[PDB]
Amino acid sequence: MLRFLNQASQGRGAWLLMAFTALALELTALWFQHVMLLKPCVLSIYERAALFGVLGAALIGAIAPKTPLRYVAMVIWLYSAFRGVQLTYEHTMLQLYPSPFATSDFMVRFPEWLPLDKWVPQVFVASGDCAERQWDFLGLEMPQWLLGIFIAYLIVAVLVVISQPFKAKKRDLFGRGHHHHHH
Ligand SMILES: COC1=C(OC)C(=O)C(C/C=C(\C)CCC=C(C)C)=C(C)C1=O
Repeated sequence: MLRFLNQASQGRGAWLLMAFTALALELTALWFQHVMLLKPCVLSIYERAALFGVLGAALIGAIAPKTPLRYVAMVIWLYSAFRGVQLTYEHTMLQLYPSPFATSDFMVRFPEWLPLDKWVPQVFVASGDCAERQWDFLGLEMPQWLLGIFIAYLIVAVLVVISQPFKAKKRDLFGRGHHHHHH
């Protein structure tokens, strides 16, 4: 069973399938705002960057997931594993445990050395308050659910990376043809 997982993963079709998934989610939402005139927040962008970044990594790793490239693409996959998950909880703690508007919060201050936000404010500029609820499933906010899918992706890499057959293979199964004339 596991042996196949490494096979289905080493397949491009599968890789392309993972891309469409994150896309079907990023797009489906990009329409909800254009329909319900929703107002994105600072945190929302952070979440979008976490996945948006991974999405790319999936397209880069799918270039040769059979070569050392693994650790090369896993650089972004893992980075989001500990940091993405370690930061998500913090965001959930606030929502589940708010607090006076003392911390003070407003427009996000983009960096002056990373033209990634400044040169691209179209998908970085924040507008509204963070932690607000725009829509939920089964009574849960998107941020929470997305976290559910967020960990799944992180686990897929950890397993797809360790899949390394190491060196203790098996060559082939025992008893292939044996006694069977007419080849
Ligand atoms: C204000 O409206 C919203 C947006 O403006 C279009 C967003 O961009 C995003 C970010 C979208 C993400 C993280 C993926 C969507 C899928 C899930 C399961 C969250 C969210 C959450 C949102 O609420």
